[PDB]
Parts: sequence; structure tokens; C-alpha cells
Amino acid sequence: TLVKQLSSNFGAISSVLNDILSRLDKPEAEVQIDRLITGRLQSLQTYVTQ
Amino acid sequence: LPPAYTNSFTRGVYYPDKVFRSSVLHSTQDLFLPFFSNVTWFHANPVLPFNDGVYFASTEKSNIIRGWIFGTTLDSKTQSLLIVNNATNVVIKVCEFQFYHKNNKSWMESEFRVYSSANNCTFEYVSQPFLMDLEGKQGNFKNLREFVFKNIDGYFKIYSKHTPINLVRDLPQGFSALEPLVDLPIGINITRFQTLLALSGYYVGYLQPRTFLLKYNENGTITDAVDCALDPLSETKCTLKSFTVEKGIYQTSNFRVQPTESIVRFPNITNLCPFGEVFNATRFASVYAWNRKRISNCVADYSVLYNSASFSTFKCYGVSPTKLNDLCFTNVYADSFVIRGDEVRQIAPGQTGKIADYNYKLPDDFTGCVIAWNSNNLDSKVGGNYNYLYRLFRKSNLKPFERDISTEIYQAGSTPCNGVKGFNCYFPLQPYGFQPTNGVGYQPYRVVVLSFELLHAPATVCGPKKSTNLVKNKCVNFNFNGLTGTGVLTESNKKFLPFQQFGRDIADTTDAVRDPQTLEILDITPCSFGGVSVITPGTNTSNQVAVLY
Amino acid sequence: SFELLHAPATVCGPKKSTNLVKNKCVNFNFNGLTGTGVLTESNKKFLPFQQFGRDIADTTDAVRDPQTLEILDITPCSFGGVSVITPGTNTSNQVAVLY
Amino acid sequence: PSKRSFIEDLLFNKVTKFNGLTVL
Ligand SMILES: CC(=O)N[C@@H]1[C@@H](O)[C@H](O)[C@@H](CO)O[C@H]1O
Ligand SMILES: CC(=O)N[C@@H]1[C@@H](O)[C@H](O)[C@@H](CO)O[C@H]1O
Ligand SMILES: CC(=O)N[C@@H]1[C@@H](O)[C@H](O)[C@@H](CO)O[C@H]1O
Ligand SMILES: CC(=O)N[C@@H]1[C@@H](O)[C@H](O)[C@@H](CO)O[C@H]1O
Ligand SMILES: CC(=O)N[C@@H]1[C@@H](O)[C@H](O)[C@@H](CO)O[C@H]1O
Ligand SMILES: CC(=O)N[C@@H]1[C@@H](O)[C@H](O)[C@@H](CO)O[C@H]1O
Ligand SMILES: CC(=O)N[C@@H]1[C@@H](O)[C@H](O)[C@@H](CO)O[C@H]1O
Ligand SMILES: CC(=O)N[C@@H]1[C@@H](O)[C@H](O)[C@@H](CO)O[C@H]1O
Ligand SMILES: *[C@H]1O[C@H](CO)[C@@H](O)[C@H](O)[C@H]1NC(C)=O
Repeated sequence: TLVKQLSSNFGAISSVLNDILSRLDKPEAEVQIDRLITGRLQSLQTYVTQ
Repeated sequence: LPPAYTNSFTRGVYYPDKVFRSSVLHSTQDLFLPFFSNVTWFHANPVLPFNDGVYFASTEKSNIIRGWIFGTTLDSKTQSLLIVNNATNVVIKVCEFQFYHKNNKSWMESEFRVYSSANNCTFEYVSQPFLMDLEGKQGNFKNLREFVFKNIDGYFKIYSKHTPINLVRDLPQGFSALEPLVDLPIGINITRFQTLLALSGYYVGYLQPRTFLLKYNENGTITDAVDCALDPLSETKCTLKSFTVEKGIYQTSNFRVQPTESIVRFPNITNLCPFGEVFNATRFASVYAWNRKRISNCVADYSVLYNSASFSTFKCYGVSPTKLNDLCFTNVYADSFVIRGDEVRQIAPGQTGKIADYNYKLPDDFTGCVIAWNSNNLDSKVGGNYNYLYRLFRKSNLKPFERDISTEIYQAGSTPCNGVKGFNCYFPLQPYGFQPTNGVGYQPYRVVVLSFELLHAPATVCGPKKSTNLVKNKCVNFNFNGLTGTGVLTESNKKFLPFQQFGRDIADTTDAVRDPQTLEILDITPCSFGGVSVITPGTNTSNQVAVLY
Repeated sequence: SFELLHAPATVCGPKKSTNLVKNKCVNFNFNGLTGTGVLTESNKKFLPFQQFGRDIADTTDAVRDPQTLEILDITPCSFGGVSVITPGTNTSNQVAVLY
Repeated sequence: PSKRSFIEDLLFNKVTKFNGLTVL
């Protein structure tokens, strides 16, 4: 489950960081990245709690 | 004069801020002299480089150390910082000085005894002197004055300490932190450092980005510190936030293999995208009946559509206008049409209006770019008018990339019959807003919308990026038709089918790719990330440690 | 360009200062630093260049007064939970309160 | 090779993507 969550794309344009950094500019990528960090961090916190 | 080498060990620490702390261990990332570093000694005016900052120290009096110069190659072309130690004070000036650093005549005039300057007017700061002497030999025998010179952003900072030492022609041990004697808001570029001896010796070191754990005592004085980059033990102390480590094994860091090299591979396409046939078409369709052109099997130079005059707008969605030149695309489309001009906002992916609702709509995700240029000529002729605008649809929110030109009757609900007046017959309207050479919205802005579909399918449109060769059997930074990643490339020996471009594992991550030029299949193995732990016998026993990867 | 540092202010707005109130809960503003608490005389030996302190983790802890250069200790306004001690309301309506 | 009993051997035989993930 923890692995599959990496592909979730939590509201971002892409689940893959490399496809954001190579596509959007600095201030734009940060927005998409924050969405992935929030989702991935929440997923990891859930895993550890369990 | 001739060099020699020694080490610091207990120096290079200073108060990083103007904050009072006490009885704490504080971790800070700043420019510090690494505890174990090679410090260059000079006999006692050589010109040395200035990097991130400079550590300077010398057991000598102000009668020799008359000051320092910091700046770019010293000339009248740029400003330089001149710091001079007088008998009773220190004078600091910034200007386009050629020399000005004499302050003492002797015989050495070939590059001295000259006073050329320009419009100084730059922080002519004066204060009590940097160098204070001792009562002869009634002290510890000589006084090692220590300074740190930093240049960050708009500020030149000077830290210093005196603390007389036992006589030795070397650097002391113990421990001492420097204080911010001077803080000058000077917007000066410094690349070179020179002393003013007007001719003992002095030491020079260089600062580096380091995280230090600083120990503040009860009086807020820094009494000790740990350099995190010195060794596994120091690293352990820095992660545990303690200067004492108990016997046991600790997890401190993460091992990572670096890619070193890079691989860029694309299909061998020599064709160029027919953008001239889109942007310089001269025959632009009305938005009522917009023209959809497909572009494929070509190289797309987009920079020429961006760094170009006459364009009024170039708004990219989902992609940067300066990065799309390095991307691969599939099934690229160019939608060409004419609008009134004040309707440009209505063709944005998420806006409303008659154009957005009836004439031309974009999807919510719309990766692509909306490009338009005034071009009042050709279209807005006097007496002319050739731009159909769809006004009446019956329904709403037509559809993304859909087109409707049926030209039927807009039953207004007045009656279920076939007619014109009271029926709003004819979906478009003939009174095109051309208002030739006047008003606002006189039909400027020819519009081309570039729709960038990004599939994992074989690239057909690639940017003007030069390819290189393969490396294999090494961790590398690779890009296969846009498939950017890091790992080790090896022959897969896998049974790929003729229509497959790449593969994935059970985690649905890229496992292998087909090379676009050789068509061979390469596995991608992630490089080692290990994990580093340190085995400590206890710092109350030994400072020797073992490291486990 | 407006840079905000813990360093001494170089530019201040057109504000009128007040007297310094110490052993009371007050709303303070020191060179733009705002907070609420009690300002007592400190025994912290701030160095000549230091303006603000910090405790083991966070918070100003102590501040240098911009006019007198006196070092003040900042303590939070007292607070705590409030509990109501009662017999059943079917017995009595008298209560006691714990702060 | 493994100093196991017959029953232990049966017990062991019967019972049956490094994205920052590791096993110690
Ligand atoms: C920090 C550093 O590089 N120290 C090395 C030292 O270990 C070595 O022993 C010496 C040559 O003998 O050269 C110094 O530069
Ligand atoms: C002994 C000595 O050098 N005194 C210097 C004087 O030469 C210099 O002109 C002046 C600044 O203008 O500052 C004084 O401290
Ligand atoms: C050689 C020299 O000093 N040239 C200065 C120039 O740098 C300065 O910018 C200008 C006033 O703007 O006045 C000139 O005399
Ligand atoms: C741990 C420590 O150094 N404490 C000293 C104390 O012994 C000394 O008496 C005082 C000045 O009088 O300064 C304190 O910092
Ligand atoms: C693709 C194309 O032909 N673009 C041309 C551009 O090269 C030219 O510089 C400009 C007028 O200055 O008109 C554009 O239509
Ligand atoms: C199918 C294929 O791409 N073959 C490539 C060719 O396109 C390229 O031009 C040549 C080097 O010039 O190397 C061949 O292996
Ligand atoms: C076995 C041993 O070394 N015990 C010492 C103890 O005597 C000392 O008082 C203390 C100070 O922190 O550190 C311990 O490691
Ligand atoms: C709601 C309820 O239980 N009320 C009871 C009441 O019936 C009982 O007679 C009395 C005896 O002291 O205690 C009260 O708490
Ligand atoms: C010094 O650095 C600045 C900022 O990077 C640069 O603009 C300037 O050209 C440099 N000058 C020299 C001599 O390196």
C-alpha cells in the first residue's frame, strides 16, 4: 500500500517529481510539489501509525 | 614572501547571529573554517583569492599589519574595500582606488605612493582600532589576533578576538569564538584579498558551508563546538545533539551513489515542425469554425515562437515556456482561429463567455500554450469583415476541443416553429466586430493554441536537443525520450514485443527502456542508497568508531 | 526592498513610544517585536551586539530595550486549566473551583 | 546444514521497489 501511494498524484499534474521539475518553472513546480509532499507524508504517517 | 602549512583544529568559530542563548547546544548551518583544514602561513604583500570568506590570524603588531584590501582585481574600474589600522583608530573606505594603501613611505614605491580615486561616497566608517597591543612581555608572550571576513549579500562582516597566547610560531589549541566587531552594509564584489605589511608571518584559511553544533555555557558564551563533516563520530554527536555519546550503534545518515555522467537519447528526426504554416499561414479560420492541424514526426523549436517580436501573449498551461524545448510530445495539435481580441481571456482553460461556451473550449487540464499576436493588418480592412462568431447554441458548455457549425435556429421558446424573427435564426452573427482601425476589439489577435498531449507512447515531436552516447554499467542521469531518471543501465535480455517501448515492475515503476536509436532493451537498476550507522564504544572510553553501510 | 532581521532596526515607522511597564501583564512592541507577557529585570549578560535571546527551543525569552539598553526577561501571562468540583446536583448546587 | 528437527523443518517449509524502503 505504501508503495502504491507514490503513484496517487494527490491533486498534482503528475505523480512523478521528475515530470514536474522538467516541465514547470521554479514557483510553479513548488505548488505541484507541495501537493505531493502533503499526500506522501500523510501516507507515510498512516503507515507508521499502523 | 614564502608559504608554509599548518592546521587550526580549535579555531574558525564565531557567533553566527546577534541572539543570546545559554546552556544549550545549537545547530547552525553557516560558513565556518572546518576544524581540520590546511591553513597557509606566509612570511612577514601576496594577492590571494577570496572565496566564501577568509580566516586570518597573526601574532603581530599594527606597526606591520597596517590593514587589508578586499575587492576584484584592484583598479580604478571597480570599487575596492580598504581597511587601514592607524595608531588610534581604524579607517575603512570603499572606492575605485588604484592604490591609496601606502600610509608609510620607504623605498617600495613601484606599486605605491599613489593616491588615485573616484566618487567614493561609500561607507567611510571610522572606529576604535582592530588591533590592541599588550604591555610588552607582561602577557603570555605575543598575541594572536584572529579575524574572519565574510561577504554574503550586501554585507561585509568582520569577526575578531585577541586572547594572548603562549609563545609559539604556530596556531594554539584550546578553544575561542570570535565576535562581530564590525558589520558593514557594503554592496561590494570581492574576489581577491591582499594584506598591507608595507614590506614574523600570518595565517590564511578559507570558510566552507558547514553545520556546527555550538555549545553555549550559562553566560551565553560559546565554549566548544562540533564540526559535523569532520568524521562519523562528530556526525553522530550532531544527530544526537550531544557532545557525549553512549556506547551503542546509531543511525546517522544515508549513503548515495552519484550519477557522475548523463545520457540523452532521442529518435533520429531531421524534419522540422511546420510552424510557419500555422503562425505565418495568412489564412486564419474564424473561431466559429476553427482549424485543427496535427504536427508529427518533426523537431519542434518552440523558443523561436517565444523569444520573438509581435506576439501579444504567450501563456503556457501545465508547462513552462522555457522548458518545453527540452520535452518530447505526442500527437501535437495547433488550433488556428480569429477572435475579437478582448476575447483572449475567454479561450483560457477555465474561463467562461460566449467563446468559451459556444465557439472554442479547452479542457480543465489543458496542457498546452495559447499564443496570439495583434496583426491588425490583412484582417481588419476598411469595408472588410470576415470573422464568424457563434452566439446561439441552445445547449451550453459545448465541449473541450469540439466544433459546431450547424447554423440552425435558436428557438427562443417563443414558439416551436421554423422562422427568423422571434426565432433567433442563424447561430453566428454577421455584424462581426471589425470596427476598422478604431475602437477596442477591432479584431486584433490571431490565435494559435498548441495542445500538448503527453503520452508515454513513442515520441513523434521532439525539441532541438542534441543526443549523446550510452555509458552502461554505471549509475547515470539519463533521459530517454523524456523518460528522465537515475540508475544503472544494462542489457535486459527480456522478451519485449515489437510494439513495446519500455517496461515496468510490479510496483508500476519504469524497469527497462527501449533505446530510440539502437532499439535495444536496457534494464534500469537504482543505484545504492544503503544507509549509514556508526558503532561507538562510548566517548568515555574511546573516540574510535566503526562504520556500517 | 524590505528585509526583516533580528538585527537592530534601521528604519522605523512614525510611532510614538510609551513608558516601560515591568511587573504587570502587558502587550509589548520592541522594535517591531510583539507579544504578551510580563517584563522583569533580567540578569542575562547580553553581549554588546545582542538584542534578543532564546530559550532551549523558542521564544524571545529576553529583549534589550532600544532606549535604555536594559535587558528584560519575558515571561508568559499565567494560565492553566479550570476545574469545577461538585457533588451531584441532586444533592447540592454548591461548587468549588480549582485553578 | 540447518540443525533443525523434523517438525521444525516442516514448519519452516510450510510458511511462505526500494523507494527508500529497506529491511534489516
Ligand atoms: C584537511 C586536509 O586536507 N589535511 C591534509 C592532511 O591530512 C595531510 O596530512 C597534509 C599533508 O601531509 O595535507 C593536508 O591538506
Ligand atoms: C596617525 C594617523 O594615521 N591618523 C589618521 C590620519 O592620518 C587620517 O587622515 C585620519 C582620517 O582622515 O584618521 C587618523 O586616525
Ligand atoms: C574614472 C571615473 O571615476 N569615472 C567616473 C564614473 O565611474 C562615474 O560613474 C561618473 C559619475 O556617474 O563619473 C566619472 O568621473
Ligand atoms: C560556568 C562558568 O564559567 N561560570 C562563570 C562563573 O564561575 C563566574 O564567576 C562568572 C563571573 O563572575 O561568570 C560565569 O560564566
Ligand atoms: C513562423 C514565422 O514565420 N514567424 C514569423 C516571424 O519569423 C517574423 O519575424 C514575424 C514578423 O516579424 O512574423 C511571424 O509570422
Ligand atoms: C534506427 C536508427 O535510428 N539507426 C541509427 C541512425 O538513425 C543514426 O543516424 C546512425 C548514426 O548516424 O546510427 C543508427 O544506429
Ligand atoms: C566509567 C566512566 O567513564 N564514568 C564517567 C564518570 O566518572 C564521569 O563523572 C561522567 C561525566 O559525564 O562520565 C562518565 O562516562
Ligand atoms: C435522578 C435521580 O437519580 N435522583 C435520585 C433520587 O431519586 C433519590 O431519591 C435521591 C436519594 O438521595 O438521590 C437522587 O440522586
Ligand atoms: C563578481 O561577482 C558578481 C556577482 O556574481 C558579478 O556580477 C561580477 O561580474 C563579478 N566580478 C568579477 C571580477 O568576478
